[PDB]
Amino acid sequence: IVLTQSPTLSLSPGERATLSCRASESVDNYGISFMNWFQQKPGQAPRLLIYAASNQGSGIPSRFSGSGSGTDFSLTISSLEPEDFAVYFCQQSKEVPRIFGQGTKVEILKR
Amino acid sequence: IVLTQSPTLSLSPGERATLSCRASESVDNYGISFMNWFQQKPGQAPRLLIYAASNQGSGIPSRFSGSGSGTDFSLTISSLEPEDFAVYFCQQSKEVPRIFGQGTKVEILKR
Amino acid sequence: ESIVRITNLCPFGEVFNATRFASVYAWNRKRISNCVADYSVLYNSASFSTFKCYGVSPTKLNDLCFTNVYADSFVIRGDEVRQIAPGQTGKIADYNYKLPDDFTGCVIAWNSNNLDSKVGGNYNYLYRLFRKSNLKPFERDISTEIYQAGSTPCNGVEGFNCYFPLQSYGFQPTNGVGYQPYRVVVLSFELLHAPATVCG
Amino acid sequence: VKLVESGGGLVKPGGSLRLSCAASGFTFTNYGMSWVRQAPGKRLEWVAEISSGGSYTYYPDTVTGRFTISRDNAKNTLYLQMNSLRAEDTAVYYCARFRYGGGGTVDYWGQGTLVTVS
Amino acid sequence: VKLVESGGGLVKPGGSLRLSCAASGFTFTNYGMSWVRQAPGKRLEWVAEISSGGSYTYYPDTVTGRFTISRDNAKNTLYLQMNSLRAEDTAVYYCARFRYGGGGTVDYWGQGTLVTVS
Amino acid sequence: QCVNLTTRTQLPPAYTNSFTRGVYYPDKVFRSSVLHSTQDLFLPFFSNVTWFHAIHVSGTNGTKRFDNPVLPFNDGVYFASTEKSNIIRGWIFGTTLDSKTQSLLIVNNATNVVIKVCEFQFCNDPFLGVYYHKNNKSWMESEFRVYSSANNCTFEYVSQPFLMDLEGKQGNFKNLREFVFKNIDGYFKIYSKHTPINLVRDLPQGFSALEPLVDLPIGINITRFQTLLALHRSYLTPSGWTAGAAAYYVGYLQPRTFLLKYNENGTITDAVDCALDPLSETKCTLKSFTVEKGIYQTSNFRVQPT
Repeated sequence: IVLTQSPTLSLSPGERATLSCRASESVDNYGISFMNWFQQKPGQAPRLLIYAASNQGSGIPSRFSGSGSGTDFSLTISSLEPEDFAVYFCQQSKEVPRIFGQGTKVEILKR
Repeated sequence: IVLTQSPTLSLSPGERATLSCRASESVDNYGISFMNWFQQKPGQAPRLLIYAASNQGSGIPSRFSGSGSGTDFSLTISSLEPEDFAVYFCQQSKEVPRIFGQGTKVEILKR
Repeated sequence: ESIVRITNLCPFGEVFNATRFASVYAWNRKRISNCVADYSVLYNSASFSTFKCYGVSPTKLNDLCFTNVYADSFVIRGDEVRQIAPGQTGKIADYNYKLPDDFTGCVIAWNSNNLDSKVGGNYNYLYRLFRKSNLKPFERDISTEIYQAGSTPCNGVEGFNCYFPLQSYGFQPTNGVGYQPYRVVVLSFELLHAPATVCG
Repeated sequence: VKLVESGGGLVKPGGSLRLSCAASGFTFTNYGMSWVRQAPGKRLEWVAEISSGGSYTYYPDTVTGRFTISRDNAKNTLYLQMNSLRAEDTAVYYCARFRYGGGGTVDYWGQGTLVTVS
Repeated sequence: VKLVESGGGLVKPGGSLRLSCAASGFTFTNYGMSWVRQAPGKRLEWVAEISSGGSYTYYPDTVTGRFTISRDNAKNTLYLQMNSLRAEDTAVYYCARFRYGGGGTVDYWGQGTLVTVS
Repeated sequence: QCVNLTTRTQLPPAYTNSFTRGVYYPDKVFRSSVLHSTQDLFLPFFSNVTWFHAIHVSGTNGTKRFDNPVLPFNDGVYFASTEKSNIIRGWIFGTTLDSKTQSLLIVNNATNVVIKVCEFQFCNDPFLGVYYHKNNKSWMESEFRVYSSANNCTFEYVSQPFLMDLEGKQGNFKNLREFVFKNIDGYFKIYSKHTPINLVRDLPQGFSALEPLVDLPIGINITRFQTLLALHRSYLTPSGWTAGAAAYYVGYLQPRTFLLKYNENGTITDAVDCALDPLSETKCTLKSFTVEKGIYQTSNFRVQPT
C-alpha cells in the first residue's frame, strides 16, 4: 500500500526510541506477521533492522526490538547511542511493489 | 526515616517556587538518587511530581523541575500559575515504610 | 514382564538453593561429574517459575548421560533473562555474560523477588553497564577501568562521556516483574565422545 | 492508568473493613500496589503494600495496621481488609499503582476513597 | 555478502542503461534479489523485482519504465536495463538480496551506485 | 615448599625376571574352571622388570641414595613392593607433571586415601613430608612437599586404604604389594594384591591375581610419572630424612594373548602367554595346559622383505 513513519526523534543516550511505521490501507498481515524495519547509515547502503517487526537477530543488535500494531509498527531502541542512530526504514509487503518506510532518523542530544 | 518540608510559599505567577523536602536521619540514596516529589490537588487524589527529585517527565509539567541535596530535596517551580498550585509532597524511600512529605502548598497572590 | 534393575546425588541443591549468588559480571563456574543425575524430580516439582531447555527435553535429561555438566548461576532481572539465550543478541550477551550460538544449554529461571529484593535494594548483585569489546563466550571480566565512550581518554577517573564499566544492581519489591530479580542456572553438557563419569 | 476503589462506608471501630481496588488500564501483576491514607490534617501515611512478584504485605511498624491485602490478577483487584477498625481509620485511603523501578515511584492512584469509621 | 555494481554511468536522456551487479561470496542462482533506487528527498523506491527460480521481471506502478532484469546465473550477475532515462531514473541503485529465512525481507544490500543523467 | 634433594647416584638399573606375574582379572564375569583367552595389555612373562630403589643405603655410614626418577608411562605400568615399613604412598601420574594438563595424584593417608585427579604444580623433587604436630601428639603429613599449587581440580575420590599393613611377623611376609595401572577408554583402573614372601628380595614363581579396585572416569592420557614417598624430621645427632630403606619393582605392560584358567571358585592360577616362545603358542591352540604327546601345528611363519 503506502506507509508513514513517525517523522524523527531527538533524544539522548540510554533512552528508548519509539518509531511508528504507519501503513495506509492494509494492516500488517493475514498471517498476522508482516511489515519490517530497516536502517540506512547516512551516505551508506540501507540495512535490515527487523522483518515483521517482531523478529531477526544477529546483525541486528539487541537495542533493536519491538513489534507492530495493525498498520503501525514499533521500532523500539532502548539505550540509545550517538554512534548507532541512522535513518530508519520499514517495508510494507503482501500488497503493491512492497515499497519502503518514512525513513526516520533519531537525533541524540548531549552533543 | 522521617522528613520535613518547607512549610508553605505565598508568591505570584511567573515566579520560582522552591520547596525543601528535609529528611531526618538518612540523606537520599546510596545509589545517590532517591526521595521524590508529589502533588495532591485539594480534595483530590495525590499525584506524582518527581521521583528522586531529578527526574520524570510527561504527566509532570516542565514547571516542575529541581533536585535534592543530601536530605533536602528541591521542588522548584518557575513560572507559577494560580491554577497549578496544590499541596506538594515528597517521599522517603530505602528506609522505614517510605512514608511521604508532610505536605506543602504554595499560595499565589495577585488574587 | 520386564524387570529393570539413586546413591550418588549430583549437587544441584547448592546451585538451586543458595541465599546469595555470584554476580552476572563475575560468575563462578561449577563442574558436575562422577554422580547420578535425576532431572525428573526437578521438572515434576516445578518449583522454578519456568523450566526451559532450548534443544533438549527435561524428561530426556535424566535418561540421557552427560559426562560433564557445567552450571552457571547468577541473579539477573526478568527482562535480562529473556536477553540471555544461545543464538539471541542480548545486552547481557554484549557485556557481562556471553552464550556460544553452537552450544545448546538448559536455562532455568525462578523468581527471587521474595528474598533477593530489599526495600533499600540489594547492592551485593552487580552487572556490567558497558565494555570496550564483547566478552568471549563463557568468560567474565573483573576490570574496573572506566569505559572510554568519549574520544578523550578517561585516564582511570570518572569524566564527561566516560561511564564506569560495572554498575551495582538495584532490586526492590515494588519493582515490576521484569525489573524483579530471577535466579538463573545455565547447564552445559559434554554428552558423547567423552568417558562417562556421569551415568543416567 | 486509573483505579476503581471501594467507596464510602461506615462501621463501628474494632471490626475489619475490606477495601477493593480495581485496575483500569494496566497490567496489575507488573505493578506493586498499595493503599495509602490521606486523612484531613494528616500527611499521607504510607500504609498498605504489595509487591509485583510474590506477597510482601508490608505495613508500618508504628501502630500495626493489621490490613489484609491480596491480589487477584484475574480481577486485577487489590483489596484492603483493615482488621481492628478504629475511628481514626476514617480517612481517604489510596490504593496506588507503583511505576517501574526508580526513585519512588507512584505515577497513578485511585480517585480517593471515602472511608469512615465512627 | 559482497555485491559489486557498474558505477558512474551517464547516457543520453530518454534512452536505456545497462547496470550490473556481480553477486560475490554466495550463489546468485540460490538467492533471489531485486533492484532498489533512492531519489533525494524521497524514500527508497521498489523498482525491478525478480525471482530466484525464474524471472518475475516486475516493474512498479510508480516507475514502470521497462526495468528489464537479466538473471545471468552463469556469470552470477544481476543485470538491469532501465528504459526512458529521466530525473526519477537518476538514483542510488544499490542491488539487493532477499534473506534465506525472512518474512519479507532483504538481509544483504549493495554498497550503493553512482547513477545519474542530466 | 618444594624443598629438594636430588642426590643423583650412578650404576645400572638392577633388573630382574618376572616369572609368573601381573595377571589380573580383565572382566567382572565369574567363570569356573574354564580356559579363557583374550588379547589385552599385560606384563608378559619372563620379562626384564627394573628393581629400583627410592632410598638406598650402601653401607659406609649412612649414605641414603634418593634416585627415584620421573618415569614414562609408555603403554601400561606394573608396580610391586615389599616395604614392611611403608615409605611409599602414591604416584604422581600425569603428562607435563605440571599444570596445563590434569594430574593423577594418589595419596594414601593414616587412613583415608584421597585419590585426586586435579591440576597441580609438582615440584622438582616431590614427595610427601611427614612431621610431628605436638598438638594431639599425631604425625601429620605435609602434602605440599609434593606439589605447591592445588586448584582447577577435575575429580576427587576416597576409599579404604589400598596400602595396608599386618606386621607383627618380624618378616617372613614382607607384605609384598603389587599395583597395576592401565589407562584406556576413559577408565583408568587400579589393581592390587597382598602376598607373603620369604625370599630376600626378588619375586617367587607363584601367580598373583589382581582384582580391579575402582574403574574411574579419568579421560586423560598419562605418558609419565614418578612415585611418592613418606619421610620425616630428626633432631640433633651427629635435618633427618630418608626413613628406613625403600625399593620397588616396575615393568611396562604390552598387548598379549593369555589363556586364563579359572578355578572352581574363579581364582585364576595358571596363565600362559601365547607369543612367549614357539612352545607357548601351541598351548593357546589346544586351549589346554596339558599338551598330549604328539605334533601340533602352531601359527605359520613368513620370511619378511629386507
